[PDB]
Amino acid sequence: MKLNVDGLLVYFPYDYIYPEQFSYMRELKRTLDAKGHGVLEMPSGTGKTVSLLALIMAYQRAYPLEVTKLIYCSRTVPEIEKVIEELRKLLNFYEKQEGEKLPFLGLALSSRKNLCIHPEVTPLRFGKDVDGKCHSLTASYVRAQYQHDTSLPHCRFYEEFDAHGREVPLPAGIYNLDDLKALGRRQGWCPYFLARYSILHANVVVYSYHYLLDPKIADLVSKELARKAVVVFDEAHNIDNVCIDSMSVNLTRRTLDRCQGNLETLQKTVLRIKETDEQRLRDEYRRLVEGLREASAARETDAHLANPVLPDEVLQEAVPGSIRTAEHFLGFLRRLLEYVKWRLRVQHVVQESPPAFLSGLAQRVCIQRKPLRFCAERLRSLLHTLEITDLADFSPLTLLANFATLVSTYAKGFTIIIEPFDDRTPTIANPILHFSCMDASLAIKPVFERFQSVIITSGTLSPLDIYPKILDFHPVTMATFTMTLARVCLCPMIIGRGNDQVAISSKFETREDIAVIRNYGNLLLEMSAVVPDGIVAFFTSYQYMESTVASWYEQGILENIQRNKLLFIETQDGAETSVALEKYQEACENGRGAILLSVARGKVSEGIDFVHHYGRAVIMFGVPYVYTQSRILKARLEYLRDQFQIRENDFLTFDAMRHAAQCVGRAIRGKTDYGLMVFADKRFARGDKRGKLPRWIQEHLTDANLNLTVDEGVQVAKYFLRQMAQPFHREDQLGLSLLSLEQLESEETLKRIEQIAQQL
Amino acid sequence: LEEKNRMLQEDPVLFQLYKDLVVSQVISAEEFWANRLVGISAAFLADVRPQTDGCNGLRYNLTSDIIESIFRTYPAVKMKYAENVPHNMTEKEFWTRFFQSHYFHRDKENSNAAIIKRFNHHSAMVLAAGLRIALNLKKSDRYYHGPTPIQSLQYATSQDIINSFQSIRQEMEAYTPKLTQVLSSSAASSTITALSPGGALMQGGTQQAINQMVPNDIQSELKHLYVAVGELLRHFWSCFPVNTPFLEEKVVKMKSNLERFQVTKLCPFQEKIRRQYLSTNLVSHIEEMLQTAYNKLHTWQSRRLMKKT
Amino acid sequence: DMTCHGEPSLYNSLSIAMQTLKHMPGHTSREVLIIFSSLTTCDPSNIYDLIKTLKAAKIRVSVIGLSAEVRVCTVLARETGGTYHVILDESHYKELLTHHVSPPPASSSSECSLIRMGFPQHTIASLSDQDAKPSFSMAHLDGNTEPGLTLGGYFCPQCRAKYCELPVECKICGLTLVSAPHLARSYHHLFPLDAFQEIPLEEYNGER
Ligand code: SF4
Ligand SMILES: [Zn+2]
Repeated sequence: MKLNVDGLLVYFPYDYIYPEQFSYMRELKRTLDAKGHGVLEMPSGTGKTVSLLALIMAYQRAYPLEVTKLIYCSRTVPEIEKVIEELRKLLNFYEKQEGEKLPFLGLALSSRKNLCIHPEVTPLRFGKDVDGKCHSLTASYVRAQYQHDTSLPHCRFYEEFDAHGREVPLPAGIYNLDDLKALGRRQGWCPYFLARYSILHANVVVYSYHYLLDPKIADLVSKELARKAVVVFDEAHNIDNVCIDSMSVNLTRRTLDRCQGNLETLQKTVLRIKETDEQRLRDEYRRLVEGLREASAARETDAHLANPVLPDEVLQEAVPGSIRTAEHFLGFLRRLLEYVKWRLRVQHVVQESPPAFLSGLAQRVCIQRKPLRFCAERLRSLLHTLEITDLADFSPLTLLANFATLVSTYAKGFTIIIEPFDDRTPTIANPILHFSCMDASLAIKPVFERFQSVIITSGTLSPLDIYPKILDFHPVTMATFTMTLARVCLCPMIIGRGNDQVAISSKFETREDIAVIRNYGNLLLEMSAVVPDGIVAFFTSYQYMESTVASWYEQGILENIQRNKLLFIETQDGAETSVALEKYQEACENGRGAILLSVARGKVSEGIDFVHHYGRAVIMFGVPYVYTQSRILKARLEYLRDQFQIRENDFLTFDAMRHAAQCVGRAIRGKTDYGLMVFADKRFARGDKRGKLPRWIQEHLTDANLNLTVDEGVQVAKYFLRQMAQPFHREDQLGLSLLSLEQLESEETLKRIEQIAQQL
Repeated sequence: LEEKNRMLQEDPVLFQLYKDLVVSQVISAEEFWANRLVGISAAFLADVRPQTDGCNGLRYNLTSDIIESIFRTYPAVKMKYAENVPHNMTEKEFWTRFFQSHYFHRDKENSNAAIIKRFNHHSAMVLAAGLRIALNLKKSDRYYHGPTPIQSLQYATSQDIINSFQSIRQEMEAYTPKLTQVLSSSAASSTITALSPGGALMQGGTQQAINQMVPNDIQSELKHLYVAVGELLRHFWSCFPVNTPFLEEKVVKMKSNLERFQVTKLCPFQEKIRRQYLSTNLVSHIEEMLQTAYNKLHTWQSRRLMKKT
Repeated sequence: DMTCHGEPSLYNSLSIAMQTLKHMPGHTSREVLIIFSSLTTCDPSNIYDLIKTLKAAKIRVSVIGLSAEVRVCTVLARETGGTYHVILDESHYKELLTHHVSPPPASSSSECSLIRMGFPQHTIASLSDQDAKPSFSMAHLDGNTEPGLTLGGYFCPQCRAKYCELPVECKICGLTLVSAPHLARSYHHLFPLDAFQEIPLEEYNGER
């Protein structure tokens, strides 16, 4: 189907287009006309990705210069696979419509774990082990020696790519990770290195948040990215959390012991190599004194331990002569480790600012800020010059060096929290240091200042103004697309009263209440006896969920629930959790009721998607407020209040509502998909809490369903199921929720589409 | 033999039929028997409870169905039963131990984790054991005159009929109601006589009680003979149409069996009527059916002979 | 007056129906109607293999659920060519039953064979005539109660089998004994009555 959107031709791969999709296309085109960042909110299951890809391809075809390369940032590998499949289908539609294969190249980027073919590295269960083994088999120093000695360890996949894969770029097309692996096996090349080489040639590059948002990994992609590139973020509602985690550093006593052991081993190795050949240290000193640009710009293959976190200005300055000597720097690291351990010896929690800790270290250890600024560079040079292969054992030293570099340069927005006792078990001596970053916007700061435009979209974007404050920027367009439905596919209900009229709440004071647990058990039993097989229940915390399950089993109510439908409960281990999810899906496809009980912060709420028959019923047991005892959360709230005038309670409510919408918003996949939404909490009736829901969900939240009981909720669920299980025809959607080619040409339809969307 | 004998005992009529067909050498037992020839629920633990009677009664009611469900869901229970019953311990002792063991009474983080693991294992075991054309007619007028045969529809004479149509049109144009001309005493008497019992309209009359003329034992014997003949003829017609050479031999054997049955059972029954001199022709229907079958077989044999000419 | 207990077993019922319908001729349509009250069922084996077997057997399965729509039942109905429905109330249930009364349209795989049938008359024997031969009905012989010795009735033209009920296929020779009104009883399906044009009384200037 051909679409005329503001004079631009779009090849829609489907015979029909939603009006919301047309509005999304028009708004995205308007944003592209400004070459600026924009934030849009689109309901899930509406095919927003297809519209985005079609408009981007149309823009590239019309004006390649405006958008030289498309950048897509995702969350999980299945998302990348789905995006690749949809883009391949769109490209096939384009080729069929035009009759020729367009010179279009799309590529998906992943880690070496998802791109290794070497049989020795395959059985490794950890990506870090895979990376270390690959580095050992593909080290630049190892390769040169292997050139004169074939018996030396090597990886033919990278060698053949270097010898043969560089001259011939990949032909225009779209390749999946399995497709890349098959091509590498056919050609004897490594798909990871070939994909890295072909990034500059690929018109579209798709990868995850970690590959670009993390400053440690940013230069692995941003080096082949121009200023006119456009970056796309989908489901980035928790981008701030990812940036904080990337910028956060955690150290433990076992980490300190491992660092001490690896430092002793490194000193012994340095002494041994100096006895064997002292000239290497002199050559390294010459390289450092003459400039670090010579070594970094001449070996692109040594990017295993790249540290692009520091600004480019600091790179020019050389390492001070006091620590240029290998032994001097080893002693410096030893003194730093001893000082860190002595500071961690405190028996109470200490909250410090980076400037105060730096001043204390300078007073005690006589360590100035300037020598500590280049800690990462000196560590990288020392690790590179010693021909170290098994860098996995050296990870704690690298982590400590990166933490020291972060403290020495980055001060504002960071807090050092020293907790010698675990929050869960204070009786256990667990000395842990957290270098918590409260400024996630810095992680996205260069992206705004380098690329042409940034595209941000997510299904949970209820407040349109907090994100510009969170990311510290001013998006050009802030528009939310209201969802128009010919048939009501969602019935969100709030049940704050139990069977015994007990006030349902999820506050930690009322979490231990037996009455609330019994009311939840009765509600689940009635839902199993009434609602279809698909049942998912999101709790607030793992301990609360376990206590609730134990109380249900002791009371015996859970026995009848198991009699009605099979029960599956996730655990902390993801290996058995995947098996439990597979069993749940098989039972739901076998006609036997399966009930899932997960947490709003668990893996289910993160990267699990529900089909129409999987997302029949989603029940949120209370507002998922984060555990406030974490001083990191308190410090972040204080920093946000002192830097953005945002109350801590408001931020906690926003985060909890975002998590709830993420848990519930994945139960709808389109017009033909209908599901039940239940919110078992009286707190949701609060206007401030209720107002923090997505517009496409909040609009359908009828006030008649506000604060119902178990029986009323069951009756409403029965009515909704019976009404929405009736046979329906796609022809009825024409003119109301679905638009054909002729309906698009109607100006009244265009006016309705314009009225559907609202900008804020 | 034991399996075959129990089938006869369950149905005495069939056993009587078996005796009349095999013992009387009408048919062989081989040919006689040639023609003659659960989901798993998760409630098996929660719903099944140790039943407490009025005075210290442990009514276990250990049905094999529940035991098989437990074995399917929990192979460990089956292994323990095999390795302990009945040498290491008795079945009742094993059940008592299971009731008293922590396996049944699963009922704090460790306890919650154990309960969750047990429930997940039970669900996984249950899931694993669950697997182990548009139509356009041409001549619609056939529906206008369907299975009704060609009637006596006769067209009248030429234009003179219209004149007759005029005559009635002129005859009833000036019409007046009449009362005396409608009925007469003689016509009323004739109608009464026609409607009187024994008249032409009152067709026939009373009949004879055939129920008392035929003894009930003779009625039961006739019913048994009817059932046997009907089954034999159903087997005979099942082969028809004969498309394979084996069907020819099977039909020949069926005819031989029918002849043997008629000689051994029908004929002595006939005299049973004839000795009682019952005027009811009950055997006449049997004779008609047997003769129809014999004529059909003879005609098919003649057709087969002609096809080979 | 039965007792409702346990859980439904769709797999066993479908297997029994397929076994019963296995011997049926291809030209005759195989239709299955299922009343599914509970939303969960227990299957001793994989139902999808049974679904494939039913699809190969060309059997139509229609399911009318009571509580809500079942994905497995919907897939089964779609693959078997039947229709899946959900009960809204008693009136909706009656409407669904009335709709399902009408024969489903014949698919492409439906056979077209020229079946032979007989139409015996109501042979009635008079005791005054010497040709009165009372005989028990074959259908009545199947019951435990003593069959009634009827003077006449219906006799099969193919094997002289006596039946007192029509339309009943003859058990002996397999001939389907029907009657002319029985055949014409479905002729209205052949020529459905098209809906008349609706014009309001005010806009219609004609006969009152
Ligand atoms: S070069 Fe490629 S195939 Fe070889 S170990 Fe590294 S990732 Fe694996
Ligand atoms: Zn017959």
